[PDB]
Amino acid sequence: YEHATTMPSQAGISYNTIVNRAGYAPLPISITPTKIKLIPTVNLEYVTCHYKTGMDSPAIKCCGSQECTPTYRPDEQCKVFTGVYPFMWGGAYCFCDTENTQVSKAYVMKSDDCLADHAEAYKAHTASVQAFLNITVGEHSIVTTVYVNGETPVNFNGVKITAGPLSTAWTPFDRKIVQYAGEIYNYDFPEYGAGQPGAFGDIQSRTVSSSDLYANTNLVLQRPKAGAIHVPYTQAPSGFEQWKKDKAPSLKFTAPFGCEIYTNPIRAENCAVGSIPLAFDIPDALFTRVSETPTLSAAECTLNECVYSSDFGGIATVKYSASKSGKCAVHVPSGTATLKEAAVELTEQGSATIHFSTANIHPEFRLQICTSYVTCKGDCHPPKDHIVTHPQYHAQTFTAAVSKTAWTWLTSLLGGSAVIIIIGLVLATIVAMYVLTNQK
Amino acid sequence: FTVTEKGWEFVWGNHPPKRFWAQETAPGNPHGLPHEVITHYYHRYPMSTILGLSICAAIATVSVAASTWLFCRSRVACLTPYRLTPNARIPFCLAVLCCA
Ligand SMILES: *[C@@H]1O[C@H](CO)[C@@H](O)[C@H](O)[C@H]1NC(C)=O
Repeated sequence: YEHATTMPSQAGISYNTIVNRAGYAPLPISITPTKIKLIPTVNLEYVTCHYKTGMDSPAIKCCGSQECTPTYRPDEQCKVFTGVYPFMWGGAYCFCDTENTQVSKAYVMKSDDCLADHAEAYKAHTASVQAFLNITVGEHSIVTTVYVNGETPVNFNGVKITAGPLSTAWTPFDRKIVQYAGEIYNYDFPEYGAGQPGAFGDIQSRTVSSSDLYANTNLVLQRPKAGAIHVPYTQAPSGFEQWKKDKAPSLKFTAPFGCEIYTNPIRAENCAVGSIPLAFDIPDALFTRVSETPTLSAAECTLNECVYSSDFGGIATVKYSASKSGKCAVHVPSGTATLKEAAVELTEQGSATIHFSTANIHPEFRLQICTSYVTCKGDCHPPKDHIVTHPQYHAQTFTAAVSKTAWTWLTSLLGGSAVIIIIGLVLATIVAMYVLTNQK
Repeated sequence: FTVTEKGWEFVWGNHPPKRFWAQETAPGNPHGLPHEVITHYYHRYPMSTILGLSICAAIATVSVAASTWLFCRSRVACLTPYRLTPNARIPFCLAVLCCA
């Protein structure tokens, strides 16, 4: 037997369905998604951390001149300053008042702490989906981490489940993302080799242990102070530290649909968007014939309590006189109510209680049991709590919240005016016929 | 902050995030007088009551005006054949329907 159902991708909310055959007992299927993951494929574009300006010891030539060695280090700059008179603790270093030279040389390296305090710039694409479902079919219960790609079956006890594809391709991560301190940011970082001074990515390394480094920090050498041995320099302040000053909240705080962003791997969990289509292939072994299952008779449904709250705010009591004890796949084919229990024990004679959640002020649905179709009606009342801490289990229909009084008023306004129009039309037709027949 | 049926969460300092969802508990009573019903269905479902109520009122007014117009036209068409008689004898229509 083949089934094609579709369930909302809301984690932590159970979803119940019934399968019906021409000559077999109805069977209940309950699916509970405990965790839905979205794992994009990420490529490590590069790694950025605080830089460190390393200066070679000044090359002081007394009564002579030097030349600039060729540049090979990241952002490395060399300059020769003439007419210097350096001093040390012993005294004057040179004996010529002029024509002394000092070679100053600077470059940029990664900080010593780049192995721990660094940000990884990634490119994110090709999201995949994984669902941790508790699946109960034919009183057979399992837990599976099913991939929500359409291609892959999951098999158990002869039952095949083909989840996917996801209805919506929406993802929280954009093309370019940044990981830092276990948090994910949607940042449009510069490409490798295109970093700019004073901004994120001003220095870039392909990997945290890579031997390369692209540096762009506007390093410029200044003239040494008179009678001093040092290499003055001027740089734009670190782009990493400035970025940390102006990070903005991470994705875990700014993601839509209530997604929860995690790292290692980079995942988005429990996104309340889209729907999962499920394809079921159930062997006939689990199915039971109508004769084997108990048959219901003389059942009446009473709504002894109903509040249209988000949770199961209603109890329905059904009086039953069944042929024998057994298990019934209790279900409401309509969307008026959502049933907490997908199956109920059944005895020879008695009353059974079923917990249901409805958004209707005046509910009236067809509760389906082992074989019967009981009609259940009643009245519900607004709940105590203005705000709760769980999502609504039921679904809201367009006419769900319209009361009987509102319906009567609407019928009087729309339905009484039509009556007045009909009366006027009848009177006009009668008058016209009367005057026309009285001419001759 | 406004919390709808879709959800709303806040993080206060280092506390774990707290999530909240709304429920249909509007002021007013649907099983009551028309003003209470309008208040209940305006606090809930806004722009669906203002539009609906206005449409209903417009339809009712148009229907009443049209019914009055046809009634007046029928009265004229049933009286003028008898009205413009030089001696103005109108027993029959007044006896059968009391139009005047
Ligand atoms: C889903 O299955 C797991 C594993 O047994 C269990 O811990 C969890 O409570 C189940 N969820 C529900 C809603 O029963």
